[PDB]
Amino acid sequence: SYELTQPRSVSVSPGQTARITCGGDNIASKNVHWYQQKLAQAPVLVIYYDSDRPSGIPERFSGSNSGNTATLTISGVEAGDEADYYCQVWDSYSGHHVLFGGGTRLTVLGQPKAAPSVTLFPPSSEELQANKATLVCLISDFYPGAVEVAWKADGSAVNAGVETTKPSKQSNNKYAASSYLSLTSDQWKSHKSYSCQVTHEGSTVEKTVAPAECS
Amino acid sequence: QVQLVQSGAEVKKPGASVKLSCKASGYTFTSYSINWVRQAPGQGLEWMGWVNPSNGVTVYAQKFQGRVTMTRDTSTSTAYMELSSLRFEDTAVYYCARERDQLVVYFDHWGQGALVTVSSASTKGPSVFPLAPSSRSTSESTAALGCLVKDYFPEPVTVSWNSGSLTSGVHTFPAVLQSSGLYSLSSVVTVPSSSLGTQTYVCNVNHKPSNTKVDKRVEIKT
Amino acid sequence: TNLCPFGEVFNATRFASVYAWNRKRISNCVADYSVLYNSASFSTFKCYGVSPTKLNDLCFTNVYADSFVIRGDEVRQIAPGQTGKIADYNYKLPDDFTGCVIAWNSNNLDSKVGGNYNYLYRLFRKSNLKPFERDISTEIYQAGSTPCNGVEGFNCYFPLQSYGFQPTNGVGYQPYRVVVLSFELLHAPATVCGPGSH
Ligand SMILES: *[C@@H]1O[C@H](CO)[C@@H](O)[C@H](O)[C@H]1NC(C)=O
Repeated sequence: SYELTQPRSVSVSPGQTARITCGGDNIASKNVHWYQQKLAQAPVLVIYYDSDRPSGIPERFSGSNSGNTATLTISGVEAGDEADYYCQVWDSYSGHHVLFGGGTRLTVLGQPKAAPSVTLFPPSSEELQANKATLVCLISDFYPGAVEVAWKADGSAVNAGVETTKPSKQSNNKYAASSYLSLTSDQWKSHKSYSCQVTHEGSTVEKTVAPAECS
Repeated sequence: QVQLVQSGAEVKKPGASVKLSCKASGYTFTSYSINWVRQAPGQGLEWMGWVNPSNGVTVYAQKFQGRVTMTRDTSTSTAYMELSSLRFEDTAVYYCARERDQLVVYFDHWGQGALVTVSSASTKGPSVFPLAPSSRSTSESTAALGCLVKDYFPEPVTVSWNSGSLTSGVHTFPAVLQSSGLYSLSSVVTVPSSSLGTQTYVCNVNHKPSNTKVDKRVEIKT
Repeated sequence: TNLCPFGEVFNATRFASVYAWNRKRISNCVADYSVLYNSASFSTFKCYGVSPTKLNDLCFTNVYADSFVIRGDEVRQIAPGQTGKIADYNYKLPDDFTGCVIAWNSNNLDSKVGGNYNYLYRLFRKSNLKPFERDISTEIYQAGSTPCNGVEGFNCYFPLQSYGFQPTNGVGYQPYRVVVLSFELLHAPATVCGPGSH
């Protein structure tokens, strides 16, 4: 069937003007509409009847449609607007179809370079009674991704039972991630002290915990 | 104005049937058709069909027809959509949306979407463990504590503190897929150390696909 | 500053079945209506309430373009107060239609050898269509008193029909592309204006 053509992703510096296109054979014949799906949430309508904004949508959103392309223009884009954008039309021509686009991953190369906030948590007593021991290393509010994380038992690099999530944005429009170290209840107490060491943009900070606390 | 409240993110085995609800608030229920759109993970949007609350007319897409059944209930102002003969590629987020215009199809409001995952069964509730504030958290003006959910089936899980009351200074992290194939995540909160003893902090965790609510009180281990 | 996109509505390569006619809302531009009737190629160009040549001196809050395809004999059903299969069950015009109806033969395009059965039209309905109403449902009609517990069967019929568009067809059954332009003035500032409104 007939289908809409959207770019993979468009990236702009903050305050620039982002433009997301939507391609279709004489796509001007039908009315297009644009929806913003923010990161990992319900989508919301930003543009309808190719130009109009719902009451509440900022005026920096503006649409157009002609020829074989409909264009969404976001002037003065900020990090908040960073989301996915989908253009949708009605095509009864192709057997009663509500056609969507492939989406586009708008990305802002944010100027802020945020140093991370890291908290380390030793395994709880209740978990120890469950014959488990997991150390939790929480990192948040860092703008560049923090590719370098590591665990050290007694100052020795250890990779036995290390899990780490892909960095992901938060409501701050900064990045957050977490790392879990798995251990048996024995090795947690046996080793002198464990430490979560995190580097980011060539800057290193580490947090150390020991089992002797309140034991 | 208008809200579309969906049902819980049910999770079932291949070949089964899953029925989702969507109730509308504020507006005259029968005035606007209700459409259903699903989203495969990390992929685009697929239109599934719509049903008219006024008369019960059901229109479906070519792909899903023969499996999908959309129904209406005006006495409750609620629509529902039923999908049978599930396969693995049906693992998706299903939203309900309001058809503002019948001649030019476009959607005003959206449901938050319910996550239906079709895998080889084995749904499990989470393991919940508390994280007491450290002695370097009690020395700080602001201490840090939180809850930890561990080894539940790949699912959606919700963590709210004091049943959605304490929100300032709370971060709920992305769920991580262990090599075991189970999800796990942590929910942390920074609270002033002056209120560690006076105020009691209890985190509520809810896992709909396994249908498990946990209320865990976070203490300070003496 | 950008003129209304009429060229991409007629010169569009794809048209919809009549029961599934497409409507586009035209707003916020200057429409040069002359280029329509300057293209003296249309088999049907009939205007109601408004003079075609003076349209270029007119302003509207909104314009609406409805595009579909029918067989040429059915073209005359595209008119106010008309009665027939298309008028009752596919696309109904009000008795006060202020706008133009344009149609032109597209046998060379929408008649594919061996048939182009993609273009459809509705055959029954429980009630005749209200003005500017579209129906694309596929519920199995119940002409029989007995309830239609059957998708197909005696007194339960599939309510859609296919136009057998073939290049050797009769002209009365040759495919024709149809555009209906309606002019709506609303209690809000006008958005589509003619070039001569100066
Ligand atoms: C498109 O419409 C007609 C018919 O397709 C064509 O002759 C003309 O060049 C284009 N411009 C107009 C009149 O909209």
